[PDB]
Amino acid sequence: HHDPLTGLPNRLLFESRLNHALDEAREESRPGAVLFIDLDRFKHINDSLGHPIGDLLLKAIAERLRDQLRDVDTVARLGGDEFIILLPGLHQESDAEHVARKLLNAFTAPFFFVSASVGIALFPKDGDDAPTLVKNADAAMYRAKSRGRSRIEYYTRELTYLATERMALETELRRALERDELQLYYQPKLSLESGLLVGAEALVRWYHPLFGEISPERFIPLAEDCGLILPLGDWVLEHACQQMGEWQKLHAPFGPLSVNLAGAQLGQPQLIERLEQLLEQSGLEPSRLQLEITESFIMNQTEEALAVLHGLKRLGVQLAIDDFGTGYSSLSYLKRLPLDILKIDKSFIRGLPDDPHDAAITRAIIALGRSMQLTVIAEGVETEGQQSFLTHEGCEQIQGFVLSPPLPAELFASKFLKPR
Amino acid sequence: HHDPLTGLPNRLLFESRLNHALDEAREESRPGAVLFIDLDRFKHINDSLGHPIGDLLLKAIAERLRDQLRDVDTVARLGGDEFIILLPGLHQESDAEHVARKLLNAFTAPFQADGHEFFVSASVGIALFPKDGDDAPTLVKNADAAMYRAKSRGRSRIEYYTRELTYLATERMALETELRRALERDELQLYYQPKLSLESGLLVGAEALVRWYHPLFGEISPERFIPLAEDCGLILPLGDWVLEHACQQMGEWQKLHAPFGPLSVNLAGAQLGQPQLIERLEQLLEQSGLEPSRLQLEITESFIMNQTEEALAVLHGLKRLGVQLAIDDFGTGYSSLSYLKRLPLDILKIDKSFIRGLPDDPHDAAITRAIIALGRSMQLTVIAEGVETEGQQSFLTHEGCEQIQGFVLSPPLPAELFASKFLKPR
Ligand SMILES: Nc1nc2c(ncn2[C@@H]2O[C@H](COP(=O)(O)OP(=O)(O)OP(=O)(O)O)[C@@H](O)[C@H]2O)c(=O)[nH]1
Ligand SMILES: Nc1nc2c(ncn2[C@@H]2O[C@H](COP(=O)(O)OP(=O)(O)OP(=O)(O)O)[C@@H](O)[C@H]2O)c(=O)[nH]1
Ligand SMILES: [Ca+2]
Ligand SMILES: [Ca+2]
Ligand SMILES: [Ca+2]
Ligand SMILES: [Ca+2]
Ligand SMILES: [Ca+2]
Repeated sequence: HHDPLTGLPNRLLFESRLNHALDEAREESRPGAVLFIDLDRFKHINDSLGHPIGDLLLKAIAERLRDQLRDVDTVARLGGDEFIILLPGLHQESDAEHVARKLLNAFTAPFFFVSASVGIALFPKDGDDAPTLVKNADAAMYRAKSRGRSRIEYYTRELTYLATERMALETELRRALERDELQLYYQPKLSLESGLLVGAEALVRWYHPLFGEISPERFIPLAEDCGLILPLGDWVLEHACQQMGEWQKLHAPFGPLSVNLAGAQLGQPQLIERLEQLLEQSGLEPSRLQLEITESFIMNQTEEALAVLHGLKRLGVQLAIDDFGTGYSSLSYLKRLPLDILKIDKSFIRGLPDDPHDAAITRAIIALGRSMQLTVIAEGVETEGQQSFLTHEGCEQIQGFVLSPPLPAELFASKFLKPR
Repeated sequence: HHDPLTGLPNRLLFESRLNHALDEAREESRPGAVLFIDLDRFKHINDSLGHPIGDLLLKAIAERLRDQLRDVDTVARLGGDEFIILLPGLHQESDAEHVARKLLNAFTAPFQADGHEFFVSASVGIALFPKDGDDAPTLVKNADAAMYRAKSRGRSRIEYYTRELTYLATERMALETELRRALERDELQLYYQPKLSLESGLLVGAEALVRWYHPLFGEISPERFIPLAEDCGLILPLGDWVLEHACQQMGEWQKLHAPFGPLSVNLAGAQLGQPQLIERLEQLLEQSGLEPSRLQLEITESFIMNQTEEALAVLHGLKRLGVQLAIDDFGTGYSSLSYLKRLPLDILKIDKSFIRGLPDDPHDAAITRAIIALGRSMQLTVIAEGVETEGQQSFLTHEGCEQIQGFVLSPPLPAELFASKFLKPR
């Protein structure tokens, strides 16, 4: 009746408790919460460290989850790396919030560091029976996966379908290449000192007849999830290289071409040798290619990236840290990284210049970047006012809608490139 | 001859069965084991659920351990929340390890008391015979020490005996009593370290640092006795003592000498958890006739970046009083630039690790140069800590570091000596 490994109640027992909780709810109009907790990227840990460590980490997390709740509450392992939590007898519906953060914050400390995404389903608001509530909380949890990770999300009518949609995309992504469904769009970069074009970024567009245009931000995670990141990443790299190689012949220089590089790709053994090859074929000087690695990966409290990163520098490729400013980071480790560029996350820029918090952190990032001799570029710049603000504050480069949204090669060349 | 409540054999009966086993062990030349099991944080269980439940829990625990062992094996209640176990016949010492874990995993599942089920844990010490002793008392003693070791190296764990374990266990107990006494007899002492400004060259304040000398043990370092306090629940009493005395002295100094900057005091993580902190702090200031502006509370980064929603609201409350807030040991590990701004900080203290390498080390320079730029941008009074050499102070000045603190200025001084060395008349 209890999970042997963790000693926690099983799915069955839980649903018995939830029923009593539901009776309690309708008898004494006292709302409740069902939280679904799934661990962030646990396979990589099982492979990286082996079951021995895994089975242990689960026991540890189990305990720490219990130590965060009251005796009235219930914590169960639902199977796999998934814990379902029952908060009955909430005085107010908003209480589930404070208890959610506690649970999420239990993971901030170490155990070996792991993370988890939480989905909240309130009752009876979001369901009046066990299967429905469990099903919804899960759907919420998936939305936390959808929106980055290591976060909590609430259930909303729509996001049950959004969850099953993402699942569908994973299988279709396998056919993406066979069908001519992948494209590269290009976005210009602007330096504020001068008024000149200083480079561009390649973005991956995936089209599907059922689901329409899929966004790059949502595309890569999917490719990672279904283990196609390598094959797809290679396709993206090569086509980026090809495009730059072509432009070098039919158009005047505008700087380097930028591309997102997934951690999984950084983990490959033949990457550096692969890139050499690709750069040679297109007749490209290595520095003409810029690889963007997202901060959250680099700052996973495990400096496994250094080794490879230096190789890429010895190759001559430019390295940029992407989506910087959010979450946790290490200043010590930030300097040890051979980076040329630091990209300011959109979130902080979208608020410029009105919001003082965003403005405050933008300055901090700007000043931090110059101290560590890194070129600072702001991404998501949407208004002339933001550009002006960033210009005074001494941001070096901008990228976003003020200049141009992503464009197809032809339109991009047509609009921004000159002859030579 | 049996524990009434649990139905388990008491220590007298256990002793005879241990003695008999020892006899067989000598002749037959066979190894054995005595295991000491002490429930983990069971006081909290009684506090939150009450004896009636705790008794049922003990009864439940006792019965589950019984099931985990052979017939030749015997489980006994030594007394309180402590159980003791004997493994008479072992093929080899390796076998004891195996049996120890069995008993651990028995605490994995929760235990059933009335309607509910609660999880309890335990620490386990192991003593082998005749390796670790050939008589009952020393085997129990040594097995107990290992339990205390398991108790100190963490919990819900197992530990084997080692020659040095007994002393460590007693010392830890002694230091507790001595701390408890010192705290209760005002036998701790505050030392004071000056802070200088590089922008001017005049005093900018001072830090109050807790010291503890004991003739029998000598100077007990804070690194040693603060965890002790945290472990045996004396940190709240300690922090309160530190605050009051830190205030008193400053107040007294407000009258006697002239204003020389504010006084900084470290605020342990748990002190922030105190619900009455703000109420209590205000009184402390009022009593000493100290403007809140005169007092600064230093809080370690590692803790503040681990903070919750309850912590940020308090930090505001502390500012509402007018006291200054400072982030201590800054830049070492992983932190959040986003969360750093939302804090109403006034001061930023650069960790001693980055400043002790100045200026020869290239990395430590880059980071120190970064932290200054960071603090400046956020409008935070940046201050170097642990400044030892002149070359280090030089560097910090050419790199725009506002304030400074360390041996280069002066080591922590006793009150009289401080007042006589850095303090001028009202
Ligand atoms: N060590 C251990 N691993 C388990 C256990 N149960 C499930 N897992 C692992 O948990 C992983 C589940 O991964 P998913 O939830 O599919 O995806 P993920 O790798 O966690 O990454 P996300 O998609 O971010 O959740 C699998 O690799 C399982 O082998 C267990 O009892 N012990
Ligand atoms: N209900 C009940 N409680 C008992 C009995 N005997 C001892 N206890 C409790 O067991 C607790 C023993 O606490 P300690 O061993 O001093 O420390 P702890 O709180 O267990 O924490 P540790 O440092 O991990 O041992 C006390 O709070 C006692 O009240 C008993 O017969 N019945
Ligand atoms: Ca998972
Ligand atoms: Ca899962
Ligand atoms: Ca990017
Ligand atoms: Ca105990
Ligand atoms: Ca300090």
